[PDB]
Amino acid sequence: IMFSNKMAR
Amino acid sequence: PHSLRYFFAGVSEPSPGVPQFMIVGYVDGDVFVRYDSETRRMESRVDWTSAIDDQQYWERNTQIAQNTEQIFRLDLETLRERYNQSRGSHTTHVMYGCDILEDGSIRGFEQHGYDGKDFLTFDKDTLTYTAADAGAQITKRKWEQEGTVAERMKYYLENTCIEWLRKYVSYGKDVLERRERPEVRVSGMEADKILTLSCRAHGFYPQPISISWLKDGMVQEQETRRGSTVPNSDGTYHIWATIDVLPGDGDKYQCRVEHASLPQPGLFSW
Amino acid sequence: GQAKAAPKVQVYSRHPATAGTENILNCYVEGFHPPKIDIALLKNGEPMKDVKYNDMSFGDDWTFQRLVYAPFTPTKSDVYTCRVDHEAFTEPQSFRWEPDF
Repeated sequence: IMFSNKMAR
Repeated sequence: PHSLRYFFAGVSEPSPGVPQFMIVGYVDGDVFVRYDSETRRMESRVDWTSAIDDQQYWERNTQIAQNTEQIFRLDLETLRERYNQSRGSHTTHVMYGCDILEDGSIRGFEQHGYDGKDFLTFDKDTLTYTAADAGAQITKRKWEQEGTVAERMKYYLENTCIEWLRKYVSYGKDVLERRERPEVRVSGMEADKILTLSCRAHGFYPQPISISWLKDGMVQEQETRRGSTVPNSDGTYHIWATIDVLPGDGDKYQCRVEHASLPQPGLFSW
Repeated sequence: GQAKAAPKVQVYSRHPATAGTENILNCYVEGFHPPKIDIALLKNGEPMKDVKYNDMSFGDDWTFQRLVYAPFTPTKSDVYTCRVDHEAFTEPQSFRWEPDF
């Protein structure tokens, strides 16, 4: 499963 | 080994055959999911995913994909300005995932790219990001100051990722563990007093393979070259290898193919 | 600014080829950046029929890759090429399938 939501750069 | 990997790419503007945003997921090197930008949904790309039976699995992946699509649009605008770049088709990339090695040990990866270059690399064992340039440092500081970015990723890579990888390897076992033996052809062509022998292996699965040459039954590395492994349309693979030999000596050489489909490495002659 | 990486190309048949025998012709294009690219399969300099373009992927050096393929029935007189145009090439490049029978 994908990681739930990386932060914006 | 086993591996789960997710690859994300964004481009400022589309072009023929190139969507603005894409996600592809791989288990043990084989695609298993992909984002459809038109329907905005994560979709299966291999039939064994029907065994993923958890409720809302697809909806949850689709929600993450749609959120990430919006974030990628923001990142492209942010980084164009941070690097004082002209407008144009810029790119941005993320890859992350996990490995289970032969001894059961694990590895985890999270790497960020911008415009075809390294941007940030995660070290889960020290909970820090390595920045490739001063511009990437600004994001490093933002994320390390938020204070939970590294911790949440390390937990995902060491727990969630590994748990799902073990499930996918079990669901996909009959596809992932199948063995296809290559059809191997050795050929030769002479030019400038040199006979180049080519050994081509067609249609092997799985992907790992090793090709070497024997001269009168002995290993011969002199004047050998090889291509990168490349895919066929059916998910099997292809590779070539060559050796330069004296004209007249072609019968002395054998191609030696090490592959999981061959319990003993196979030998082939022209 | 943006990294420019030229395509690397291989042209190969799905099966070991036999003159007059239906097969599949593959053109695998990899290692390029940015993703914008034009790939064409040609038979004696003319566009081939029934060409399929798989979706693009990319590797951890941030370069992209794509398989392009088509059924074909090679003969000893026909010439098959993969033509690739990309901004990291100074000129469009043609890659010839080696007829290995």
